[PDB]
Amino acid sequence: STGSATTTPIDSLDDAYITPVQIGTPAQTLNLDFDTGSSDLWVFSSETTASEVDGQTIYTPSKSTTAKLLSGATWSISYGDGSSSSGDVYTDTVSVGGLTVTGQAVESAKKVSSSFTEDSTIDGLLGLAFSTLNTVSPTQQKTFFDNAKASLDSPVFTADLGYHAPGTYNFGFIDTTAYTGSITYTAVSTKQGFWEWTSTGYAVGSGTFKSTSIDGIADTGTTLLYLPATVVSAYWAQVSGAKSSSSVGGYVFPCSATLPSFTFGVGSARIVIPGDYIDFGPISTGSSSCFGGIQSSAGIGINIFGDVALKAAFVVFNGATTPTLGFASK
Repeated sequence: STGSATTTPIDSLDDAYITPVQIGTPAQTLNLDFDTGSSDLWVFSSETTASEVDGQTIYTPSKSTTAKLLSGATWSISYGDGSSSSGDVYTDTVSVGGLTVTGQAVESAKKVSSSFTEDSTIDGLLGLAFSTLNTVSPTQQKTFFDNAKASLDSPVFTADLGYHAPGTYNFGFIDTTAYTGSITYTAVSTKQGFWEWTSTGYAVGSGTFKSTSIDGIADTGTTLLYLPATVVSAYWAQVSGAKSSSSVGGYVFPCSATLPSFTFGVGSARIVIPGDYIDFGPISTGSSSCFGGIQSSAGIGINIFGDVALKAAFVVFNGATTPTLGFASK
């Protein structure tokens, strides 16, 4: 089997991407944030504290003939950005882009933190990291991909995120028309439960490539590119007036600037992030200070190849017995 679904930016900055997902019988379609940095499929629901729902579409398990309470199971997750959610668990039928999993754990939120409430466009998350990170207790649950894998034509999914435009998540096949040149594959460590890999270096604009190993994660659920302070300083030093602002919480730059590209290495291959992808616009409405899309990972504890990086590539998440990651230009 295969599936193919369009993913759409939630706003004009590509802050996140939503993908329609069918849950239950008859189908309830919710728009979920596909997150290769976590491993819980959780939704706003009829059980979510009413004051914490503001515009989201909810899953109502009592209206699904295929929903079953997973008795005794609870979940609770805290994300790197300080947001969180928790609740109980149902199993139900879940379909993405025509690919159907029966008995998928659907984690129903009883509570969500303010950042989730405030984002009316995101009805929940669909985790695509390794199932070892799943938070369901006392019986850990599998991700949608893990459940689907054996039925897939090939044990892969691909992320093809758009810049200020829709893109695609495919399951079970590699669309050879969706990228240019060849796909370069690179080793993955699953030791921390992430799609963790090592970039071979970087360049800033038309500058020379610096060969250096940068361990990090491929994370569709993080907006920006978070890299070591040395690398980030070298990038922003090429933008007149750019500076790190403790008050704003990262690097800002004059909105009048033209940003240089940023290149990262995948083996001997190179992925080029155009400068425009690194512009996240005014820090506040009407400001002439703009927020940068490359930020320091210092004190996150991990480097994160988030959407800024991933949307410059066609990315293969290869879930074979020994997982790997593939990157192609597009």
